[PDB]
Amino acid sequence: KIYPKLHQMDMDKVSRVYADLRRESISTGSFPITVRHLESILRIAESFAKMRLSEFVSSYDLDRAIKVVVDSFVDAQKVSVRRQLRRSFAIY
Amino acid sequence: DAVFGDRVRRFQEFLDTFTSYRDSVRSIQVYNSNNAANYILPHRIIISLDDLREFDRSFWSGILVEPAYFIPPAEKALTDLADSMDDVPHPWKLSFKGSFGAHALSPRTLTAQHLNKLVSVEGIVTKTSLVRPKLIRSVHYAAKTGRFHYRDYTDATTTLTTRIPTPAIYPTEDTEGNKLTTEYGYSTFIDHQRITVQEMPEMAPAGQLPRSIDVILDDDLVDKTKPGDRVNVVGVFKSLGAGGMNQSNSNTLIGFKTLILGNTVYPLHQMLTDFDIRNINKLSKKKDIFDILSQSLAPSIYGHDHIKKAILLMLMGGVEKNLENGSHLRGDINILMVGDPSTAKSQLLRFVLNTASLAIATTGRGSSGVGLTAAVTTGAMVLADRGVVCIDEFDKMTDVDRVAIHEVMEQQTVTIAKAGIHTTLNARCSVIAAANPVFGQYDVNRDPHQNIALPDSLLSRFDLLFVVTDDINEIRDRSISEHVLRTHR
Amino acid sequence: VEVIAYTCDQCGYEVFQEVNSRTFTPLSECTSEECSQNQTKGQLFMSTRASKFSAFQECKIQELSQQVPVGHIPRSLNIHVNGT
Amino acid sequence: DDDNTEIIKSFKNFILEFRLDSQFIYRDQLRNNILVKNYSLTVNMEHLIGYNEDIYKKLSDEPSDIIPLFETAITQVAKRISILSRNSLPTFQLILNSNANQIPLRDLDSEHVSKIVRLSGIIISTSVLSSRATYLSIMCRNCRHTTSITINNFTVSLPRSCNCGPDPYIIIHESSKFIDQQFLKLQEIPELVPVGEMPRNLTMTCDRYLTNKVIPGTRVTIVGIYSIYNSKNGVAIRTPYIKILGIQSDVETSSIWNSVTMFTEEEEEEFLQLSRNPKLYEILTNSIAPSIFGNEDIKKAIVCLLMGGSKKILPDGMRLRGDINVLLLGDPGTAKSQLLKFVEKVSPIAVYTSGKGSSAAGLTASVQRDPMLEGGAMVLADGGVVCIDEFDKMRDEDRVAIHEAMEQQTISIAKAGITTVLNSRTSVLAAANPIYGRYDDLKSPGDNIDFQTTILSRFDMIFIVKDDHNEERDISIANHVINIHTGNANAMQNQQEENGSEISIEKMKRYITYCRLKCAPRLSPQAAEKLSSNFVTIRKQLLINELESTERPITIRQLEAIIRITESLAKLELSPIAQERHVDEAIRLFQASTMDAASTSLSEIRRFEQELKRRLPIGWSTSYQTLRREFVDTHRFSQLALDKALYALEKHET
Amino acid sequence: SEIHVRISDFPTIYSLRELRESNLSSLVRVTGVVTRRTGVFPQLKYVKFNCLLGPFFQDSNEEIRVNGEKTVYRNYQ
Ligand SMILES: [Zn+2]
Repeated sequence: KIYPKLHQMDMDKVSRVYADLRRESISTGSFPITVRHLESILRIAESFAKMRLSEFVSSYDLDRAIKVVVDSFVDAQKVSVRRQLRRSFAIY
Repeated sequence: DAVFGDRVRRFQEFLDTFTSYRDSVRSIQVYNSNNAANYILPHRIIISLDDLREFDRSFWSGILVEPAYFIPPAEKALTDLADSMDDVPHPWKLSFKGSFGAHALSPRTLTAQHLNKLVSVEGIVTKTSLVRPKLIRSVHYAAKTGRFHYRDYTDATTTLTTRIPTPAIYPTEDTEGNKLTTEYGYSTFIDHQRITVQEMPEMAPAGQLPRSIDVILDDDLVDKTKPGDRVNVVGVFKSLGAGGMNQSNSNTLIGFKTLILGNTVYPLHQMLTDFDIRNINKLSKKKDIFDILSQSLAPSIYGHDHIKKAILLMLMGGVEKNLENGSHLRGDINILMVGDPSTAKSQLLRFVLNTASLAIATTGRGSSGVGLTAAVTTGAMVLADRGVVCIDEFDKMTDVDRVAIHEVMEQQTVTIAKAGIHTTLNARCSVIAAANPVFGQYDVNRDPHQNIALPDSLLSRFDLLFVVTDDINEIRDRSISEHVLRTHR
Repeated sequence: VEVIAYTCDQCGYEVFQEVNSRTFTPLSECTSEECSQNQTKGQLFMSTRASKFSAFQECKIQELSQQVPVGHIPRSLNIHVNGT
Repeated sequence: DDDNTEIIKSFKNFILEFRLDSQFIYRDQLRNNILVKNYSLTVNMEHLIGYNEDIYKKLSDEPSDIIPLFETAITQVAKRISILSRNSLPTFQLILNSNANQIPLRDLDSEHVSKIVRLSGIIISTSVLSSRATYLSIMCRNCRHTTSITINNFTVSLPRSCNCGPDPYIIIHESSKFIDQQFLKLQEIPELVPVGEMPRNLTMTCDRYLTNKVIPGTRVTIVGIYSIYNSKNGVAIRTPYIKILGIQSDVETSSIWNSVTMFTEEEEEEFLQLSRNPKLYEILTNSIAPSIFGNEDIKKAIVCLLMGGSKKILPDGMRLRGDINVLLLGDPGTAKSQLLKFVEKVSPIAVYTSGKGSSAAGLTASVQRDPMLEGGAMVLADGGVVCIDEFDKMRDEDRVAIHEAMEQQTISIAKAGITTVLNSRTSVLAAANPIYGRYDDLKSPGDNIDFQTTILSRFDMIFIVKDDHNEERDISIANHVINIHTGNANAMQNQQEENGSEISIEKMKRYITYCRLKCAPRLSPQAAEKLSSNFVTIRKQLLINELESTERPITIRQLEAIIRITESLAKLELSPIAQERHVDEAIRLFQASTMDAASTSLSEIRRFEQELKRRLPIGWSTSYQTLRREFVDTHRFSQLALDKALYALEKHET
Repeated sequence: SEIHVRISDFPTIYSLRELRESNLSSLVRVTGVVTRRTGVFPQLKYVKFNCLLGPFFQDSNEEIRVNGEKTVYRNYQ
C-alpha cells in the first residue's frame, strides 16, 4: 500500500551530516565511505518510514537510519576504529 | 596483333642501345654455364625504370597505365634476346626498379583508380601462405608412334593477360588413339604462393581496422620473405574471379576480389669490394686499434670499455677446434652482466643484436622449449646457430630451461629424445645474458656469492661474469650530464 | 591395388582394369564379346584372390629444424611407400 | 527509349538553366568539381522540386530505374564543359542531401521499399573496401564474341548468346573499369528508441566518392534508397539494406575527425595569441578537470604528458623517447578512472582500454590470420596517448610485451612466418588499484604490484593519491546528489563553466596537435648542470637514507623523466629553448613524486626459518602447501602475510 | 487496400503439447512464452512489373513454380 517520500525543505541537514562523516573519517581507515553510502541512509530511512506507515519521511526515521548505517561503517573498520568512536557521540 | 610486334621491336631497340642491361643478361648466361663446368640464379633481369624515360615517354606512361598490354611483349622480347646470346649449352622475368612513384601507394590507399595499373605496395606481410607447386607445361610420351607430345596449361595468373582457361587434368589419348604417359621432370612447374600485406602499423590513422591486400609471388620470389617483415612489393594490380555475376543466381553484393601478381619484393629497413678490404689491411697494422674499435660500439654509453672489449671478443671467438676422432673444444665465448637497473644492460644488448650478424633475441620467459625443436605433433638456439643469442632477465627464466642451457652452452649440442624423432642436433651459438641482482639494489655491497642468485655451474659456464655498479657520485654525474645532453642534439 | 581383374559370369574370360594415378572408376557392362549382345550383357564381379596387392604406407616428414632459418616454420613432406 | 531521351533532356535543362540569383549553382558545382578531379555532383532536392515537381514525382516513385539516367544525364553535360572538341570521363556520382522528414530506424518496415529515405544513426564499423564493376569487356570461350557490357546501378547475370552454352563468357580484367564500395553498418542512436530492447542495425553500401567519408562511431544522417538483397542463409526471406546517396555527416564534422597536419591561418593566429599568456600554463591546468576537484599535481602532470617531449633519433640506432608515464594508483573516489576518460577525450588520438584488453580487443600487438595485425590497444593507438586501468590486473604474456614496449617504443613479433618489428610510439598512462588500503602505505611503498617493483621503476611519475575534500568538496558532491533534478540549473552551470572553463577543450585538442607537430624543444646548459646537481643530491642523500636499509627507486631513468617533463613544459610555452625557472618547477613537481615514492606479527611469521631449518634443508614437501598445513591450524596465516614473511626472508637473505 | 481481421479468443484453448493431425487447416489458439525472434525480413508477397505475364501471388509458403518492379512487400517474422 504505502510509498513514503521525503520533503526537500528541512532535510538539507543530511548533506551536512555526510560531510561531518566523510572528511573526519578519511584521517583513519580506507575508504570505505562514498556517496553510495549516503544514499543507503535515505533508503533505509524511508524503510523505517514504511514501518511507521508514515506516508512521508521524518527526523525520527533519519535518526534511526543514521544510527544503523553509521554503526555499520564503524564496526567494519580495523581496531583503530576505537578512535573513530569518540566522534560518534554527536551522531548518536 | 602487329602492335604487339611493335612493342617487341620497340623494346628490342631499348636494349643494346644503351647496352647497360645486356651485360647482366650475358652475366646470367655465363654464370650458370660456369656452374656447368663446376667440379642457382633466378633468371630475371632487373629493369630500372630510371632508364626508360630517356628513350620513350610514350612507352613509359604505358607500363604504368596499362601493364597488361606491355610487360608481356617486352618479356617475349627479353627471351628473344636471351636466345640470341651464347649459346645453347624459359620465359624469364621482368622486375621494374623505379623511379617511384604515382602509384606510390600504401595498401590503405588503393582501389580502383589504381587497379589494372602497376603499383608498389608497402607494408607488413602476414601470414605468408605455405609454399606449393603449380603445374604449367604438360609433357607426354607416345609409343610406339613415338614423337614427343605436350600440352600447355594456362592458369588464372598465366602471363598477365586473360585467356580462355585450359585446365584441367591431362590430355590422355590425343588423336589418333595412341597412349600418352605423363612425363614427369621434363614438364615445367613454376612454384607459386600468395602473401597478404597489411599497411604499416605506425601510419595507421585511427582505431579504424587495418586493410590488407594479397600478393601472389611467382617463381623465384617464393620464400623470399618471412612474415612480419617490412616489404615493398611491386606488381600489376589484378582483379580475378567473377563477382558472382558469372553464375545466374551470387545474389550478394560482395565481389571481384583483387590481388597483385609478381613481381619484385625489395625488402627494407657482405660485399667488401676492392677498397674496403684494403682499408682493413691498412688498419690491421696500427698498434692501438683495439681500443678505438672497443670505443666504436658505444656512441651513447659511458666507460664500460672493458665490457665493450668483451663483446668484440665474443664477436670473434677463438676459432673452433674439432679433434681427430674425439670431442671438440668450445670455440665461442659466453658473457653475463649483473648490476643495478639503469646499467644499460638491456640497452646494450639491442646494439649487440643489430651489428651481430644474426641472432635471435630471447627475453626471460620466454620459451617454450627455447632452443628445442619441440618435436611438433602432429627453436631459437638451433636457428641461432653460428650467431649471438641474447637473453634478457636471464635470472627470471625457469630452472627447467636452465637445465637445458647447460647442455647447450659447453657441450655445444642439443639432444631431443622427446617422443619421437630422436636426434642430437647442433646448436653452437654464442650467448649473452643480462640479469637483475637478487633483491633490490643490493648487488654492490653484497657478498661475492648470494648476490648472483642462480647457482651454480651456470656461473661457471659463462666465461665472463661482469659486475657493474649504479652507485652515484657528483663528478661522474656531471660527466654523465653533458654527454646525455649532447646526445639529444 | 593393382589389377584386380574382375570375373564375369556366363561365358567368363577376364578383363584387367589398370590402376592408374590415385583412383579409378569401376566398370560393369560386359567387355567380353560372348556375353555381349547375346544375351544380353553378362554380369561381372571383382575377385580379390586374383588381384595383385602391393603394400602401401604413407608418412609425412618434417624438417630437422636445424635446417630451418632464423624465421619461418618446419615444413613436412608427404612420402608414399611400396613393396618391400 | 525516347522516354529516356525525354527525361535526360529535362535533367540537362535542369542543370544548365537553374538559377539561384544569379549564379548557376549546379553548373558551377560541376566545373569546380571536375577541376579538383572530384567527378561528383551534389543536388539539393529543394531546388529540384522547385524547378519541376514532375521529375521529383518520378524520382521518388522508381528511383533505381531513373537515377542512373540522371547520372548519364549529368556526365553528358560535363562532356560539354570540362572539355571541347571539333576522354576518358567517368560518369559522375551524384550525392543528394535533403531535409524531408526524418524516418527513424525502427519505423522502417517494408512499404517504403525503393523510396528514398532520410534517416539518422551512429555508424558501428566500416567494412573493408571492395570493387564492384562499372564497365567490363567480355569474350566468349568459343566464338570469342567481344562484348563490352556497361553495367549500371543499382545481381546481374551475363548474357549467353553471341552450343554455345550454357554461359560461355569470360571477364577480361585487363580492360574493365572498376569503382569502389564500402558497407557501413549503423546502429540507431541510443537516445531513441531502444526502450528495453537492443537496437537494430541496417547494412548500408556506400560507393565511389562517399567511401571512407565517415569514421566509424560518428553520428551521421544518411539519405539513400531503401532496398533488399537475397544472401542465402527460406522462404523466401530477403534481407534489407540501404544504398546511400548521398551521405552527409552531422555538424560539422570535417576538420575533426578528418584533422590533417594542416589547418587554417586564424588558428595559428589565436594559438600564437595564446602563447603570449603569462598564466598560460596556469590556465591550461584549469581546463582539464572542470568537474574534478583538486589533485593539482595530477592535474598538471596530465598537461605535461599530453605535450610529448624530447625525441632523439641520434646515431647509433638507439632512440630516446617521449613522453613519460603516469600512475594514478590509489583507493576509489580518486576520480582517476573518470579522469582517464577525460584525457581520452582531449588527446588527439587516444584509446581507453582497461584490461586484460576489452572486450574483443586484445591489449597488445597480435598476429591473427585472415581466415580467407589483429589490432590491440597499442597499435591502433600509436603515436599518442593510451589509457590503461587495472594495470596490475593485466595478463602475463602481454605484460611482458608492455614492459618491453614502453621503453623502446617497438613491439617485436617472431610468431611463425612473420618476424616483423612494429612501432608503438604511445605513452602509457596507467591507473593501478592498490591492495588492502592504508596499510599498504604503512607497508613499504613499493612491493605493491605483484611481487615486483620493477613496474614502478619503469614508470616515471607515480602518484598514490588522496581526494581530501576541502570541506567544500564532499559538500559539493553531496549537494549535487540531493538535487539532481530540476531545473537543469546545475547542468547549465556546468555549461557556463565550460564556456569560461578556460580553453573550450575542443580548442585545446587542436592546440595540442599544433604544438606537438610544430616545434621540438631543447634544454639549456645551466639548466643541465642544475639537474646534475639535482640528481647527485638525490643519489647521495637518499643513499644516506638507505644506509639504514630503509625499505622502499632511484634510476637514471627517473632523471631522464625529469628531462622529458622540462621539454614537455618547454613545448607548452612553445619556445625552441628551455629556461632555468622553467625547470625549477619540474624539479619540485617530481619531488612531489618522490614524496610519493617514500610513503600475527611479521617477525614471528617471518620465522618460516624454524621450518627452513630442522624441518627442511631440501624445502620440498614443504612448499607453500606446507607452511599452509603448518600455518593452517595454528590460528595464523593470511595470504599476504604468508607471502610478505616469505618475500621478507627472501630479501633479508635468510 | 487490405485489412486482415484479427479474430479474438477462440476456445479450443489447446495448449501446446496437445496437438494432432485433427488441427490441420483449422484455426487453433495456442499459448506460451516467446523465445528469441528473428529480425524483420520483408517477404515477397505480391508480384508486379511494368510488362515487360501479370501479377503472381506467392506464397505461404512455397514459391513454386523472379522479376519485380513495384512489388508489395509485407514484413515477415
Ligand atoms: Zn562373360
